[PDB]
Amino acid sequence: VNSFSGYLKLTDNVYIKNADIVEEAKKVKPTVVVNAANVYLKHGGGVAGALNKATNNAMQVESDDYIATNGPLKVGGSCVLSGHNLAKHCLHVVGPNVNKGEDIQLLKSAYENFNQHEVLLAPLLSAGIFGADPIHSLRVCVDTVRTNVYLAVFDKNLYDKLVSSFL
Ligand SMILES: O=C(O)C[C@H](NC(=O)c1ncnc2[nH]ccc12)c1ccncc1
Repeated sequence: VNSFSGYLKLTDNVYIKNADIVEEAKKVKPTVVVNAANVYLKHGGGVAGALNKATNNAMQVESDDYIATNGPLKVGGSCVLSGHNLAKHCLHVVGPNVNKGEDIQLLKSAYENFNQHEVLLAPLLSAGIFGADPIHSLRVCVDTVRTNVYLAVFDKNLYDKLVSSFL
């Protein structure tokens, strides 16, 4: 049993809700919130910009120290950092940016990072400003993630479309 409320169960392990991930995180305080990161951990917009804003920029300060020490992430890769006031941990995951020419096959690799955590609150990877097809992202999620994932879809129109077209 956990504190996630109002989700539709899609499969044994995937749950979906029309919600702002920032508001879900503040309410639930999950063990792991997933950030839709870029390789530089520059949290400017979308999920990342909004999460960072909700930490009063502490996420960005921590991230800049991480990059100064370790260099950029790989597309399809991840790192675990603090969840600040939003979660115990933040799993920063880099999905491919279709607007950067990045290989959509890396979306599966990106979702594989979720399997290192028993339960996660997450956005739809590579959706929104990353330019990928969100219907495809949900399918890859369902076919890749085996741990328990609670997906927060911001746009109600998209949520309704993802549910109604789900096989
Ligand atoms: O979930 C979607 O609808 C895709 C994408 N989502 C996000 O950017 C997104 N998803 C979940 N919590 C969020 N909080 C702030 C942004 C954010 C989108 C948000 C709006 N307008 C267009 C796309």
